Amino acid sequence: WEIDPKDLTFLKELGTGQFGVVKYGKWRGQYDVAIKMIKEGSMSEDEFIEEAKVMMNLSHEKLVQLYGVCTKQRPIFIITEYMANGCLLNYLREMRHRFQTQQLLEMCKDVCEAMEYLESKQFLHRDLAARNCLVNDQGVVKVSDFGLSRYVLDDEYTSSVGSKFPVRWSPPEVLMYSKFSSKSDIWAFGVLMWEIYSLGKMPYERFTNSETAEHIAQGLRLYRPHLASEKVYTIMYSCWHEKADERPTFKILLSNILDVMDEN
Ligand SMILES: Cc1c(NC(=O)c2ccc(C(C)(C)C)cc2)cccc1-c1cc(Nc2ccc(C(=O)N3CCOCC3)cn2)c(=O)n(C)c1
Repeated sequence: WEIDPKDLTFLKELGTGQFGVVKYGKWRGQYDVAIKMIKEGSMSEDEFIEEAKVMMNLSHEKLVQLYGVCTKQRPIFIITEYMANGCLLNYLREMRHRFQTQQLLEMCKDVCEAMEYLESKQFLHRDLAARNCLVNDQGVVKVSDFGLSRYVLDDEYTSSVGSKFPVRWSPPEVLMYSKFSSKSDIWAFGVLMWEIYSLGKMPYERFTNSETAEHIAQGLRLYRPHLASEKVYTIMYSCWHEKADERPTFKILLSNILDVMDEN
């Protein structure tokens, strides 16, 4: 979907991300959207454009939809669904004292439903984390910016020893071999569950990235957050099997989460 930029009305600055400035606006004066203005040199643009239709056809209630692109111009735009409460990481930290544990589990279910859909399309997120989930005006969590890490032009992000690489969300086979798969998204989802139940703490805080890599390679795992029941912790821990083929699928994880909800 090539969106006509004449149909976009820019309204507010939303800050800066890995591709530069993002704005809040409207499409045809009615629909709320976010507009990424892709900073020159920040993205493998020809590669993204050549391959972008698959990402737009990803359609699920728990994904932040990629509505379309503007490519007849410089800089190019990526137009997405707008989420009024911003990223999950900040939402957890700002509302820390108000969450009931049932709401935390509901957040995990939201993300797991999105990831099961992506899994069913054999589409990898590659940077799943609370910072890359967003929250709408009714508290629904949705997964954002799935697949875009592949187009980043930034050595500090693409190198596993770079300061921006998502080391704390990465399984050993990503850290050692750059082997991304459905099972590396599974690992990251476990860390995301830990972020949710810790109410937005940094995983492996006070460890550097390389200390984190060193110690998870030797079997160090994140502790059980106080608000996670043992059943919940068993689910997130199952995502962190050293061997990728011993990790569940998102279909299994979703069944596990629903069973806890039913038992609750
Ligand atoms: C998403 C985003 C970015 N990252 C990126 O592009 C980006 C690019 C690439 C990657 C990888 C390739 C590395 C994976 C990751 C991220 C940067 C900047 C913006 C947004 C953003 C904010 C929204 N939404 C709101 C809404 C409200 C507020 C807010 O200020 N508050 C919330 C309520 O309480 C008061 C304060 C803030 N953001 C919203 O909907 N989308 C769709 C988007």
